[PDB]
Amino acid sequence: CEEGLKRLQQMLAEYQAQSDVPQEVCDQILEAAKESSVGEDGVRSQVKIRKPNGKNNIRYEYDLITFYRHINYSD
Amino acid sequence: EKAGDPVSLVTGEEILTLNDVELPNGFVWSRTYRSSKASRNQGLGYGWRHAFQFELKEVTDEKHNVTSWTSYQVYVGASCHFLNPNIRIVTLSSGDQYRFELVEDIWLLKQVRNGIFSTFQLRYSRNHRLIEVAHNKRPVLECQYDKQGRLVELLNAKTEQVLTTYIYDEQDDLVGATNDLGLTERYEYQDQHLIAKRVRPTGFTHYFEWSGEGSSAKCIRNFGDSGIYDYRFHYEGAKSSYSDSLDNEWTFIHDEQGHLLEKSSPTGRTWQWHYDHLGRKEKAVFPDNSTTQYQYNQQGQLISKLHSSGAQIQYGYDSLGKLVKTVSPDGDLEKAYYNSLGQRVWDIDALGCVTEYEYDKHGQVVKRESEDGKKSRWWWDKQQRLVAHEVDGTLLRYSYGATDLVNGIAYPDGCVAQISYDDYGRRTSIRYFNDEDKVGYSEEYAYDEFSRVAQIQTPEGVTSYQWGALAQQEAVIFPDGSHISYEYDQQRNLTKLVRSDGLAFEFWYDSEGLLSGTVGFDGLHSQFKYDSMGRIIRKDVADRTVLYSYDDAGFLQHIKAGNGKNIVENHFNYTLGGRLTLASNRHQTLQYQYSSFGHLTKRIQGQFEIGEEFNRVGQRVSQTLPDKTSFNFSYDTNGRLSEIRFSDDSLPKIEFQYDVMGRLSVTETESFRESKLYDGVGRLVEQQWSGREKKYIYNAQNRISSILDNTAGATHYQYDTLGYVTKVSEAGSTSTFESDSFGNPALADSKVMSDRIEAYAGVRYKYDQQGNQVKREGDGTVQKRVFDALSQLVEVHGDSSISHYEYDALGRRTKKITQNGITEFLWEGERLLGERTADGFRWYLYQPETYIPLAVLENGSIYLYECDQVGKPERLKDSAGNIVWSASYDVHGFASIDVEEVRNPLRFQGQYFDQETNLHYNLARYYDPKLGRFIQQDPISIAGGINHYQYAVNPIQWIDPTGF
Amino acid sequence: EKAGDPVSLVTGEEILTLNDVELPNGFVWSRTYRSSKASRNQGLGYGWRHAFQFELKEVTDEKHNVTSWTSYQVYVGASCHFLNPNIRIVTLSSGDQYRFELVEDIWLLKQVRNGIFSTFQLRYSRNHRLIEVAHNKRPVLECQYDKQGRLVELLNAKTEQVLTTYIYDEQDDLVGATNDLGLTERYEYQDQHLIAKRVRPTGFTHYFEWSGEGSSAKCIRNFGDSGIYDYRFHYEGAKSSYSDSLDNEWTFIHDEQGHLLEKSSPTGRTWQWHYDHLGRKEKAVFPDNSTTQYQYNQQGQLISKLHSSGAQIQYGYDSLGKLVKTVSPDGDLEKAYYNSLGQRVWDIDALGCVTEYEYDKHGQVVKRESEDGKKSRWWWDKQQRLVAHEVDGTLLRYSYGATDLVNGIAYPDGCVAQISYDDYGRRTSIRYFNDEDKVGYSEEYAYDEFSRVAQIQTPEGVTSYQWGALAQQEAVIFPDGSHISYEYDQQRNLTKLVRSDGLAFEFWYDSEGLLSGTVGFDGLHSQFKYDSMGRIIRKDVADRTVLYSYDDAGFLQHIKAGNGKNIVENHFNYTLGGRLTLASNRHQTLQYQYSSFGHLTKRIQGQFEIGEEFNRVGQRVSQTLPDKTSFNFSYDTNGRLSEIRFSDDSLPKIEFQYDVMGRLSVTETESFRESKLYDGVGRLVEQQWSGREKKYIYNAQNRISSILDNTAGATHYQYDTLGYVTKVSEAGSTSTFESDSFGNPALADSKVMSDRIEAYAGVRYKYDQQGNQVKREGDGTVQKRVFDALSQLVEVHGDSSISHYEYDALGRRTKKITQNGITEFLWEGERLLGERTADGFRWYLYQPETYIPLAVLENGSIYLYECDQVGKPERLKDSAGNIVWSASYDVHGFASIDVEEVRNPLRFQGQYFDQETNLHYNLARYYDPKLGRFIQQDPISIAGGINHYQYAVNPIQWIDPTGF
Repeated sequence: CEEGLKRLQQMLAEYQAQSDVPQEVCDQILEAAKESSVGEDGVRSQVKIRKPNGKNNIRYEYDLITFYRHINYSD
Repeated sequence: EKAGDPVSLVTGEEILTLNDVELPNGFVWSRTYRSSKASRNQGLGYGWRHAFQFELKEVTDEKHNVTSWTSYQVYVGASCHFLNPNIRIVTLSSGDQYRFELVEDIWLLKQVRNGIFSTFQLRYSRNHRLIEVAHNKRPVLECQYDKQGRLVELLNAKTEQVLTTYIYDEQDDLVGATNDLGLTERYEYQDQHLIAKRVRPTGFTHYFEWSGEGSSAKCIRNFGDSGIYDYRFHYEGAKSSYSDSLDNEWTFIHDEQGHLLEKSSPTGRTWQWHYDHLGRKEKAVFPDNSTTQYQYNQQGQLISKLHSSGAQIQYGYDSLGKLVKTVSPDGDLEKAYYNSLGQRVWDIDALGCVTEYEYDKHGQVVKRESEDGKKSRWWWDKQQRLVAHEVDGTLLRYSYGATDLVNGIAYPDGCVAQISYDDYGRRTSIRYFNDEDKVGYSEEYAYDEFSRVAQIQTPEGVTSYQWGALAQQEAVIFPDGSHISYEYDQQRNLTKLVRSDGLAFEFWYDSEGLLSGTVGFDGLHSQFKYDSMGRIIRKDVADRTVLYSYDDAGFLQHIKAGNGKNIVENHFNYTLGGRLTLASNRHQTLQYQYSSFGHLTKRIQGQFEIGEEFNRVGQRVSQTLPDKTSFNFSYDTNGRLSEIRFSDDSLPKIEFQYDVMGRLSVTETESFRESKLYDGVGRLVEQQWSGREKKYIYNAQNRISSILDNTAGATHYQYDTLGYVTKVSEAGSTSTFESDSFGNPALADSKVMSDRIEAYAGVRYKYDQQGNQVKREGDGTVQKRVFDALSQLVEVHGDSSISHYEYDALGRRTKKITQNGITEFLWEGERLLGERTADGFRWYLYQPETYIPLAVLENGSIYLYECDQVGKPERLKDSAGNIVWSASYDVHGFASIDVEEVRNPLRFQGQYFDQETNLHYNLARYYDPKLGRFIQQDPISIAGGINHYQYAVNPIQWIDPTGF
Repeated sequence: EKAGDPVSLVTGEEILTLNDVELPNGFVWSRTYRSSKASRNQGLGYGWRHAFQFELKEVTDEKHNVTSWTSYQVYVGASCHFLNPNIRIVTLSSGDQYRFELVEDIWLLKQVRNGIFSTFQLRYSRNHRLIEVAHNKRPVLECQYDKQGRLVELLNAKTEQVLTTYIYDEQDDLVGATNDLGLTERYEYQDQHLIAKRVRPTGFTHYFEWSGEGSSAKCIRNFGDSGIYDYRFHYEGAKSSYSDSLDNEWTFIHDEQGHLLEKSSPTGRTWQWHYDHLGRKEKAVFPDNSTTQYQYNQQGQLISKLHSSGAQIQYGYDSLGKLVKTVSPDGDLEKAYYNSLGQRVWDIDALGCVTEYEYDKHGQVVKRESEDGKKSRWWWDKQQRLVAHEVDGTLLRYSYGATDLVNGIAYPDGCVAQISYDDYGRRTSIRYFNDEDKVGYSEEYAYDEFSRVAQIQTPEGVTSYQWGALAQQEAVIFPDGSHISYEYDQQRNLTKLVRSDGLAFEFWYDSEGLLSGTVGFDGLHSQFKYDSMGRIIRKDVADRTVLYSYDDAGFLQHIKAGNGKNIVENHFNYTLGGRLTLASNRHQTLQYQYSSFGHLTKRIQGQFEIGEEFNRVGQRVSQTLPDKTSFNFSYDTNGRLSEIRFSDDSLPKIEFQYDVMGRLSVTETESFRESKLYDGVGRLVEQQWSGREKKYIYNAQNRISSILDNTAGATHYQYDTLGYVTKVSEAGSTSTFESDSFGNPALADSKVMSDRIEAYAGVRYKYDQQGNQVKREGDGTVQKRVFDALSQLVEVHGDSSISHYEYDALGRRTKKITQNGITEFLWEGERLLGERTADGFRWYLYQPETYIPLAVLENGSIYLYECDQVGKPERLKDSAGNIVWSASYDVHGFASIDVEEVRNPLRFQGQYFDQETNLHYNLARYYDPKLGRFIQQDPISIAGGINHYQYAVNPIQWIDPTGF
């Protein structure tokens, strides 16, 4: 379900976006789009911009489980 | 379990957990219902706890309590060992890193450790009633009673204020909560002490019903207020079934122990779990023809998780600790080490990186060093509050206003922040400052009578939100004046997207709750048929299909798209865990060869070969390009690119420097020095080229208002309330534009049918049923373009010319058969590495992290660019100092070259100007420079933007790389 | 294949290869025969080659004749391609990491890359004859013909000397070699250009007979001079059979291509090989139930090598280079990293270590660094010769004499080494100088008319050898005067070991060439049975039997050592890669628990635990002990132990200090100071204990002549010509001895039957049939011992004392049951770590990597030892600085303790002093200090010495720990 309170942190992330679509719906349109989103896997790019990315501003922002490093596989 | 309500599906017991105080420190006070065996009274009512009750009936005979109620166990993993017969120390030490210390003859609960940094301390009275609840060492909660054994007041033990008000009545039951946020909810119980109606603070009401008698009934018919969640439950002993308000009947099959053995979906999906009568899974069957086999060892620990037709993970523990080894299916090892008091120690990363941690006398992290920089240091005061934090040398300082909330952040450059809270949390305002007396980028938030936001006051405008008493984002009002509503059907699913212009977007969901079918604004339609696992296999567009096909491993390996003709015939060779290393097509075949660690040292594209070498820490150095060319990279502290040297003796090395904030400031190789100056907010305002100057003056709406170029240039721009271009004057040529606040021209020269223009300044376009234009009649000129099934142009003719564009299996442009000659391109994953125009291999070098071009190497010579704050090359000079190439752009970007000595096809951001078509190609689309918008719709229907043809709001401070 | 030496088993082809000159740089000049197709002539006679001609036909068609006799061919793996059309560059690039760069218009080849640091440069004349050969950059070989097309002389282009002078005649065939050493071998051919008799330079001729006709003739009856190497060959269709002069016929069955399929033995062993119709093995069937299955991938590469009832290796190849990944059968994984041109880079080891390599501009290894020490460095000159080499800090200096031989070595201590040679190689003399005018330890060599060492000179004596023109060493003359002869039977196998006394040692061999039964000096017998696989399954001694067993893995599983009674009942259980950790028997059990990273963490010896931890680099630190005691180790540069701390706060840390040559020099913790100094040769001459002084004066024969101890001690020693102790001069207690120069006393009161004494100092000994003494009759004290089936003491009595010694699976003593009480031992590998005598645990700390005792912890206190150069303790002091324990060993180790507060059972080297029997025990045997030799024989029959009871030549400069 989605009957949960939406704090300011959950709204500031969707307000600064251009999709204007909730997450549970946005995660389905981008899922059924692998005809062009497929790229070179196994290597990390140096452009800090992925294929499902797009319009982005030029103003730099530096706004501020958390101390250790996440292992690849964890149950 | 957890279908619409936290009520369990194995039995009829009603379970629900509600939070009371959510402090930023990490203190959680949750209360559960536990309808079963709720005849007991623990001080809050019939069946009401606070997750702080952990009593023991005897001394140490497997007895413990909780809101969700040696001698090592095998089923639960608990091991409570005795320490002292005088004073009992049980030390439960549950399997999920829990800890509880019960005290005998006093009945106290000490040392509630839920991890490494999470502790809990209690303080009772002469009776069996606790009054103080501290987190680590500070009193954060103090409870009071009403001379009857019931908690009625709970403060923070720091300042006198009411936080939780438990209101009771004459039936020994609580009816009010009154949490810190101020949301009070009512309740209603039956004669048998069972809830039957729950009123939400917003106004929603959940009506509960029961089928059996006593304290072992079956909670069925749990419907909402306006028939929202019409849940229906049906039990048949060990089996259960639940149906939603949209006829979605799931069936679970349990056993005499209470495990999961079968879960049948209404569509037909089935799951099968197998055990070994030991309390651990052994076999996990999937709806498709695949099965996972687990393999345990002594004390379980799940030593193997082997998947069919694949590999294993091969977990590992030393004797009792946590994950210290993980053998990924690729074949890379990543070890770890832990001591006897937590405090994680050195751990090796995938390729070669190691991370060393260092703590103080307390249990807080102090230093975290990595290979070649990447060192973070924390500073803690006498309390448990963070003072300073350094990630790459910034040393951001924090400030507290004598409370547990942050009241300011100090930056090394001089920028000072200031937060403004209220009596509650939910920070209200945030403002930025600087060393000088000024202000910039001041935000403002506002809340309604509930705990939700109502309006956001941005320097751009003021956005408003309107909810429907359910927190579902019913309506959103833009600062201009338009509004967008949201319609939701049963189960709270978005259906309509009515805008303020008449058009509307529609969505359709199947029995599994997946989006299958979208109605566009112009009248398009889709199907989105999924398989029995959850992946799309047939897109079924109005005029084209894709026909996806996997390889029973979750990876795509074939894309046979076609609309009757022009078959694509794509193919992939994805291995177990990615690393396809093969992409074959009818035009170009790409191959890759990885190392033993996972380094990419081969980028063979067709007949050409590219290579790169790696260091011991994963850094890439000495990139060898084809045609006997090799570079050299040299890094510095904190892991950044510092020096780029070449192999030829007649090529000087390029050097860069960074500022304190961690951004490129100055760069020079032998005689060309570029310098950038920032104000503090993160925007370029001044740029020097050691001979040229550029300055930018912003307006009051955080937008570029005036640009001053020292080469006799002072251009001005004035936008509208939404930021669209309205007036622009380079020197004295004032232009006028107007839009309909949605990315469509509103002048008296165009005619938009539904969402696309049909004429612009005499030129008339013609769109097809797909959505892309194929004919464009200007001034006696006709251009007919034909497209494939992947929405890509292959041949544009009409102007006495024939061109053939041959792409690859990914979607990038590879071959251009034109009338002039043959041009070949070689990419670098996303960027354009080099090109060949049957005259010489000319390579390009961009910035280390962005798409802004820096230099071009050709004919054994280097030519350096002069890019503005946007990133578009406008000037190109040589090593001597004389200007070689120059151009200009007025409002959108047009070829205005005044001196042409070398072919310069570079454009705004990764684009390529066409000479026979006069369009731009960023990564996969075609943009019109003299129109402002594109010529086709992006693959993302609505999750990419509000308009399918709009490039950006204003082509001044907005970029759009990678095509879409 | 290749049963006989000049015989091929694929067909009747006669292949004979010979190396004429072997340069020390790596140059080799080989020549083959290739009797098949011997109707051609390449200038070196009919059917001969110089391994330096590789002609080719056309651009790249056929030919490419090798020394023996794209364009990618899989069956062989060749990449012969075309690089440029101007000059032909074929670049064969064969599969055996070879490469041959042929050139057109000159008819020659160069760039013969056989490895990484191996090349060959050719220079031909105007005709089809080569004149100069250079190794890397400088010429090394020069040809000289007789103006007729035949190689007559080969010079080194440096000094005018003859190296290989061929001799021809009127039949166009060489009749001589005249190699560098100076040996001449004759050759004779028949009328069809086929060799019929090969004459060796010693005189042993090999006759050859041919039974075929034409060019495909066969070769049978290839016998020797006096019927020593007779070989009968038979070819029936595709089957071949070969028999030696001992009735041992082996059979081979091949296919039509030439690959091996079936190989049988005349005893029952038979192997099987299967292919895949492409020249690659798929299944290998052994003479047992174990089979190996190979699994290839694209381009072969031999990915998997799965063995039956076991694990696989899983070889991983990234490109056409060498191996870059190895997976151990136990689970250990390791990787590598290669560049695009070789020059391997950092690679991780099995467990946790890395090795970083670094090369110079020429491509030679200049640095090889390991983690935390172990770094080797090389320093070369302008040429390709080594100048400096460092391993741990030695930094040796090599000196040359403008030749390819080193004639000087400089050490960082003062002493230098000087080598002396002659016209040829075979170094003549080696001398060791020093900083002062002296000469010590000078060796001299001498050779006979042939290239064999005739005598070896030593400051102790000269040892002569006699040869029988076959290089067999059938007579060895000792410096004393005795001689040992050898008797070689057919096929040159040693049979008898008769010495100059009369007692011999006979050997026996079965029909497979394995040793089966060795007759001892006294007349013992054995069988040495083997199975069909090759391992030993039954010892079959004349009295006892072991009957080893396996578990289908190649490791020992169960032992049945017992002569009918007293079953030992040993049993082990190995894993797929060793690590048994189950050393269990009927008396004791030992198990080892490892970590997750392949590191030992716990050693449970029946009921005790020790525990040990490791670091990230791999060193052992923080070794815990039972009874609440823990040690802490701390290393320094170059990976050496330098600090030892104790858990108790009242115990000071022990510190060590090494010298430049990496030897323990200074040892001190708080007030004790052991100081040792060397003279440069590697022998102790002086020792200080911060209050004491010991000096040793050697003689001219490199033996300890006089010993001066400052505590009123002055002793002298005089030995015989061999080294046996003859006279010991004390302050007036002078003793004299005498031996027969073989290890047995030869006094007037001794009696030896074959090799065991029967009377000494009025004591009689009575031995059993095995060989160890069982009865001892002294001066009124009769003693009787009992031995087990493994030649180990189990109980001794007769002197009114009965005790029991309990052993373990390895063979170490751990439990002593005597009249005093119960004594328990705790070992660490093969060294005694702790003892328990029911009055407190006593632990012993030795030197870092030797057996010399240093300290003892007991009764919560520490006591230090004072050991001499031998390693025997003589003084034990406390922390206060007073004399606590003192002793004195006169000639053999008999204690004369006059003051003893704490019992010190330590002895020469890892021996325990028994209070009941007065015998020492190192690890397996029992040494008698009153006699001077052991009381039983060692398991090694003849590979450990001539005398089975001798301990050492003289117990002043010789040690023998761990028993045998």
